[PDB]
Amino acid sequence: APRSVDWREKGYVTPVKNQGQCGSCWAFSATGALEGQMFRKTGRLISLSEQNLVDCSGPQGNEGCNGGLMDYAFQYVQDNGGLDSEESYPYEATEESCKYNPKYSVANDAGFVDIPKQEKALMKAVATVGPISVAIDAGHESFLFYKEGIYFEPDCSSEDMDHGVLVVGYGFENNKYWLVKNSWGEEWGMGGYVKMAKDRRNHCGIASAASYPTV
Ligand SMILES: *C(=N)C1(NC(=O)[C@@H]2C[C@@H](S(=O)(=O)c3ccccc3Cl)CN2C(=O)C2(c3ccc(Cl)cc3)CC2)CC1
Repeated sequence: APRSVDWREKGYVTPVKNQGQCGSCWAFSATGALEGQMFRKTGRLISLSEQNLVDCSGPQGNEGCNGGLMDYAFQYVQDNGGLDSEESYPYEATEESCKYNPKYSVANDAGFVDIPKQEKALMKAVATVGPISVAIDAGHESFLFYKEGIYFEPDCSSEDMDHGVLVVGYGFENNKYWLVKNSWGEEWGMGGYVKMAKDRRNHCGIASAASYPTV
């Protein structure tokens, strides 16, 4: 694989979004991966609706603003036959009744792929597929306060994760990093991005539950 990748320079990635006061990280991670795969398939980047996922993917196992899984969101898109654009179905930061309208569906998938639990496997996926949804342990104030540089937290878990984000690339100086898009707005971190420690024993569990949709 290449020494470095940045899918933003290829047109795969929308600007940084803000989930606000709603536990919807999973939905932003999912739309980020689906934005990237839709662009791979069609050559058109269209911002996708997280609210659609929050309101409507309960049947697949998601819990709205209380949390959920990117894989459940990918399954919903399959089961549902589509997903509405961000423009058609704007973000409210609160759970509401489902208002999906197929007329405004701009994305679809035929399931998802769970990458095996190796950073080598995740690197190959990022290099070949596009942006990848990942689970990480973000339950440390060092993550909340992150501003710049390569993020390394001594107390991070490789096994227990609590935040879904999106890997959009990786790069180098040891001190290799994953280039991660977060959903906390552009004021957090490096314009809303964070560089996470790469090839340091699966730091923060970033290769523990990586996935993307089948498109
Ligand atoms: C987002 N604002 C919050 N975090 C979550 O919803 C996270 C997202 C995923 S995860 O990426 O942590 C993960 C963890 C383990 C295995 C796979 C994945 Cl994708 C799940 N989140 C959770 O907080 C948990 C969860 C799991 C399943 C459901 Cl339906 C709800 C919640 C607790 C694991 C809300 C802060």
